[PDB]
Amino acid sequence: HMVPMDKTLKEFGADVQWDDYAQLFTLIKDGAYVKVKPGAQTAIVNGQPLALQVPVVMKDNKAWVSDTFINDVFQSGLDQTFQVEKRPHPLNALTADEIKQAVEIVKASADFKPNTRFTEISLLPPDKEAVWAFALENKPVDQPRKADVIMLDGKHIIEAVVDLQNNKLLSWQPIKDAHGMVLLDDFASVQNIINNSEEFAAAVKKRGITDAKKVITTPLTVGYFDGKDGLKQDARLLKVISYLDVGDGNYWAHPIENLVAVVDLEQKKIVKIEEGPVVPVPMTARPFDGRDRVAPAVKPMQIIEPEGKNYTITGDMIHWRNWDFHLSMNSRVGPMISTVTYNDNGTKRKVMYEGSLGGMIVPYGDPDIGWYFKAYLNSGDYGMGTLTSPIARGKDAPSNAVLLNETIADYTGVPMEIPRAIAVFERYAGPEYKHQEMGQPNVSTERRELVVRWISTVGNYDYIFDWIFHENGTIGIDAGATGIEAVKGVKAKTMHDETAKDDTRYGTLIDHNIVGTTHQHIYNFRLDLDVDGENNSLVAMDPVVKPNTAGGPRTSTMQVNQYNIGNEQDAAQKFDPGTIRLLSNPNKENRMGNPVSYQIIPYAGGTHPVAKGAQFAPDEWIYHRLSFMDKQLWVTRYHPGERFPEGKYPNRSTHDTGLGQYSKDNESLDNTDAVVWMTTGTTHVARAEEWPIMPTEWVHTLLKPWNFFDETPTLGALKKD
Amino acid sequence: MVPMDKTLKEFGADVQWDDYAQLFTLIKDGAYVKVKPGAQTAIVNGQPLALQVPVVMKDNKAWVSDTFINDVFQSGLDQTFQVEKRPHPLNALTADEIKQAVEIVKASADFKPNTRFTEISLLPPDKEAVWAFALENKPVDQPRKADVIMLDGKHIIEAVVDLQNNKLLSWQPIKDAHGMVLLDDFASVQNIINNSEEFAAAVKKRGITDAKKVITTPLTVGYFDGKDGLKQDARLLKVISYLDVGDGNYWAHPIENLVAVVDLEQKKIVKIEEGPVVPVPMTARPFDGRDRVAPAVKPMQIIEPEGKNYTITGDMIHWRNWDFHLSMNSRVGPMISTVTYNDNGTKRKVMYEGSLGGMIVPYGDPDIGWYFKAYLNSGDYGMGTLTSPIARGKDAPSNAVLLNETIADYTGVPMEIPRAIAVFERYAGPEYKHQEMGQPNVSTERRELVVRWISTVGNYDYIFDWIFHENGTIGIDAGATGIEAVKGVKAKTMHDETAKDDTRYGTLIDHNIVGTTHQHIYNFRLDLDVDGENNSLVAMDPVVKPNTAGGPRTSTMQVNQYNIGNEQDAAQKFDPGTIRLLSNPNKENRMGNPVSYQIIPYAGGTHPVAKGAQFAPDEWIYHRLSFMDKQLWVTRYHPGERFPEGKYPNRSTHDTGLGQYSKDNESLDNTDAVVWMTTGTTHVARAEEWPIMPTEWVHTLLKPWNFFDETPTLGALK
Ligand SMILES: [Ca+2]
Ligand SMILES: [Ca+2]
Ligand SMILES: [Ca+2]
Ligand SMILES: [Ca+2]
Ligand SMILES: [Cu+2]
Ligand SMILES: [Cu+2]
Repeated sequence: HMVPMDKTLKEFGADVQWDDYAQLFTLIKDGAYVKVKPGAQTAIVNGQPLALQVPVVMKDNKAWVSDTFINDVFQSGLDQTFQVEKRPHPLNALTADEIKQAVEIVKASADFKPNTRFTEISLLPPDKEAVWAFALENKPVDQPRKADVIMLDGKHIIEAVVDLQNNKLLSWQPIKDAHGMVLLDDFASVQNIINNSEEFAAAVKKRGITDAKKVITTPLTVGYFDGKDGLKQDARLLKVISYLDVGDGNYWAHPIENLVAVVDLEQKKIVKIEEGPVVPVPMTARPFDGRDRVAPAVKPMQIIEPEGKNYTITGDMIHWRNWDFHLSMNSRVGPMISTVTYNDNGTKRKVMYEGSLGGMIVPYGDPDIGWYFKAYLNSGDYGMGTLTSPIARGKDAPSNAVLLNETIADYTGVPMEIPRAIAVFERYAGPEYKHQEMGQPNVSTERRELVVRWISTVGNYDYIFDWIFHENGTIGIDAGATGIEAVKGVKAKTMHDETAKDDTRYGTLIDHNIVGTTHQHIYNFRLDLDVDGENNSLVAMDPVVKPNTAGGPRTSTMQVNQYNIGNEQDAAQKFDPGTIRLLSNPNKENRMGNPVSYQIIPYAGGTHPVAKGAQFAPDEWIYHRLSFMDKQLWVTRYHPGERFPEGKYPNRSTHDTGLGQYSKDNESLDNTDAVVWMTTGTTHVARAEEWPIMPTEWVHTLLKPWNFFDETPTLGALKKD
Repeated sequence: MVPMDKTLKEFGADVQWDDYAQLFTLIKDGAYVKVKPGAQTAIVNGQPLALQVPVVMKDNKAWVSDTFINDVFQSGLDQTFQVEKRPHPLNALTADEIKQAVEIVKASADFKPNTRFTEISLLPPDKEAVWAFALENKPVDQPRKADVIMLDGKHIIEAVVDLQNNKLLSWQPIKDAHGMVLLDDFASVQNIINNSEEFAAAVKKRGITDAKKVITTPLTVGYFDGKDGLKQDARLLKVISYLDVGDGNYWAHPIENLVAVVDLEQKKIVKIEEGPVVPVPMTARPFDGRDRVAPAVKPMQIIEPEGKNYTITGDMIHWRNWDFHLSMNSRVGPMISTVTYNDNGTKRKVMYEGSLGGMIVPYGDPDIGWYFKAYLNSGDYGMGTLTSPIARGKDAPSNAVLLNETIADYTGVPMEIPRAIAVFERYAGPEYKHQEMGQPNVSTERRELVVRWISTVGNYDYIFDWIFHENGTIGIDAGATGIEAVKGVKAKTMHDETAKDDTRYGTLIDHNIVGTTHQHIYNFRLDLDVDGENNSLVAMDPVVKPNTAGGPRTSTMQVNQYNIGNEQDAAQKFDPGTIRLLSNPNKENRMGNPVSYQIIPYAGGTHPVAKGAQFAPDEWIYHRLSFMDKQLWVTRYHPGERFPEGKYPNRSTHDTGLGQYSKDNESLDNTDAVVWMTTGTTHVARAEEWPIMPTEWVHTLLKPWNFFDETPTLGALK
């Protein structure tokens, strides 16, 4: 029997184009580009013919296909984009069965407790050396597949390690004073606790809210203030900021200002309610989904690759041109790019062992009750990988992208598949190079970049990260920010109102009674680069103007001050875009005797004002707890247990357990396994163009080969010799 | 009948045959055509077209009527280009006007026999009249006038012609001004070197056996208050030489420490400077792929089957809410004019005129063949004249529309530049997005319209992109590629004796070759008229201040806002951590905030950033080109102040550019301002950039700031 072609293909997620003049259907789904004419006994998949027992049937203007059409066509094998991995890569993320296995093991322990939750269940990484031997020498990793299982027992954190290969518990270690991150059920609990609160309902009523059932809460970490906030350091708490649901799908546009509840999660109750001046809730409808807008007409534009892609995805390994890397997912930080090599005329040279987002923070600068403690450590306290936002095909990624699914463990230990978790796409990026010598034939080649894109949404903000692989060896890392602004309710409608001046001291008036409170977006990337080997050194090249001592008319010259940076303490610094910072390999040189290196550029530009550091006085606790915010460049000695700029357990942390801690012993960085950390941020002063919803704003970072190669990397294969 | 492939390719269209669907897909600029063999009709940009003669297959070759191209491509179904019945007042001089202007000056008794023309361009009506035409269709009632700058030998003369009335209005010799380098000067230099026995003897000394393989390159000499020993009244050019070894890349074979000074009027070398002898680097280093084989790549296309979202009428481009005029100039290239943003049915002013103002590539080596090296690309060589035709699909994406532009050559004869500018729309990630937990996703794609121009001067090729975002932002990016200017040195590796001295002013990027450090400094002249003529420059500096509102916080994030009242204060360094707005103090958005545009001179770059001029304050290039040391400049609008480096920068003795335009320190309060953005890079070379450099980019941005009342891309309310 048969099924309706359009409805089915759409369900399946494929793009369907019908050409009435050619009597042809063009279907696109990831690596598959298909053409099929009604009644034809064959279809075309990526330029190759595929026989069809049951042809597409056109009946009274509707197309119908066999119930096996989707599988016969899309899983035929003519689309070679994906290939089966034969020997499992040691860095492959835990499978669904491994996740379940790890959970059964801890649950089999005499200490496991019933309400125990899982903040993170991830692969315990094999030793770096073996992983490289597997990637470069294909040597098997004879070390048991293990898993780190971080558990939250009520409010207590416990770390356990399970031996997946032998199915047994290796360690069970409680971690004192550590608080666990915010888990999904905490959101529902806060909403429910607020809904059952008699006092809160009364506080809300005096603030002009009739139906307390329309109040939407949002859970926020309280941070640490040495008690000045009057909060017990031992309790598992969350502060709650509320908004009113007016039915326009954007409760964020209706803040109930100056009302903050403090909820104790173990106690399941509001332990404190801070109330400030009453501010009338902004009620005007401000939808961002277009319900009240006209859909403008736009002509179609598609980027197509009719014969398939230039890259191949074997299991989780991606091969594209000279690049080879492994791509996996972690529930905390998202995507992890591993064992990155660049094939230099037959030899795979190491570039990066492991790269991923280290952590990020969005701190506010308003001192009022509903804002003084507001600082979001999105990955650390919320879990960005778990909050991945499925890619909206053709909108969040170009129409020629391939969308990957990724699996991780939810907070109850059950496997979870995030659909369209990461997008992979090749794109035209202008001329790779060009030279039009006068009177001679032109010379130009196009530039191609391979992009790996991932989006994660935490509350009101959506963040986009692109890991950009340039064909010429350069690696770009861009961070985009969009979503809905966290706003403050104010009495002024315009800057001509009496309280205007005071209402906008900490932010711009972006709408009537609405202020986009100033804040920063600070991202940090953990890049374990291994420049053509493990042992590297940090080198500084500062371009300078020096007096001319060679004679002739010039008074000055352009020279460079080159010097090594021998320790972690001196490597932690601000980044001057006018200078050059290299991670060199003092053991290997290019054809000219120069050390093979990678130039590190933590600041390659951005569309919002740039954050010069943390916009906090040096005596602020957030400033003290999180030193990674104030420096753009950090370099530490490799250690398998140092992966977060903000530290492993940042919720209500009392001291820097991150980059401040990783560099405190000021170790030597001379000819050793170094790990680069790049911090780049923006200082967001709002404007009306960003409300009700903000247009994506981007920040760029870059890693460029510096004398890593001996000539223009994309000139091509040498014809003679 | 006539062969399709042959005819179509000669026409410049792309031909795709699909055997499975028996369909030909033909593409050229905005025309996207589909035609099946034997079919009585074809499709042009999604619309049906009756064919007089069906396409016919003859021995597996398709044939079409001799009128096919005309009936199909010029059918009228391709609406990309529309007829302009009332010519915009900024339209560039046409070929007929150029020839007419030239005949008017030649009819004068003051015209001399071998006079050349450095520039023949339109002399535009007053700004007011042009805006009135763009916004109210009011006719500019002033005859078309042309500025005709002549070079008589070495003497510059400025004339003005009235094109309507066909008469000469003025003829004014310009005292002390030196003319820009003209194309015939290139041949004279090479020829003068060829006929120089002294020179050939110097070349022989340096190991060159065949003086006929010597390639000269002409360079302006700058000004050193006589320290260079050159006469200020003489039209001179210095010459740097290379050896042609047959690899198509003479740049890779410098003849170091040999410089000749040529007097163009005397037509002879007037001075030869000789430094240490350095063997010419000889190894073949082609950049054209003659010695290479590219890896096979699966095909990729960017299709727009229904045609483009933009329309081109004359030179007026309309796309989404934008409207602007695109014209060409021989000195600075493209001019973006009368830019308005259609805000819910009402066209609001954004920019009267924007274009590259000028640029410079100053070097940092003091030696004989480098100390005076400073390329004023547009000003001394003419970037519009040297435009490099776009290589379809490579220099610009495959869905681009390539425009042809016309200018006058140095002899006054119209010169049409094929594929002079590329226009193309491109996907640029999500316009905005919000995925509220457990709710339907909301995302829209971002589209950017790019206007791309490429200019090549000697060894460097420069790419300029004028980017219009749907949300009102305007981006201006400049890319740099080409062949690096290298110095011949004795060291082959950093392990050789002279290596350290050889690399004191640049990196050793190849054996015996050092890419001498230098900077790339661009300056954009943007006569922004934010929602009107009268604007003011406002500074917003984000700062950390002590908390005085109570609570646990010790500090707060606040803004220090203040106006910049004069030209002198407006000439400043740009801190990317601060905000700079060109605001209209007479109009406000719904929230009572002054409608403005945020000026960002530095939005990013792939090469190290130039924080200013890498020259001591007493260097002559420094004193002559003040624009190199400040990233932001704002001056009072004046019709004859268009170049950051001065109108006549060749051997200029002082700043006639931005230093002169702002010298008077005028008021910038509620008045017609002109913004100048200087953005540069400091280039310290690497091996990855030789023999040909991968394109490096810099970005600048102009963002609407409380210009609108909400997200500009949500759409009109139902
Ligand atoms: Ca350390
Ligand atoms: Ca490393
Ligand atoms: Ca203006
Ligand atoms: Ca002035
Ligand atoms: Cu923000
Ligand atoms: Cu350069």
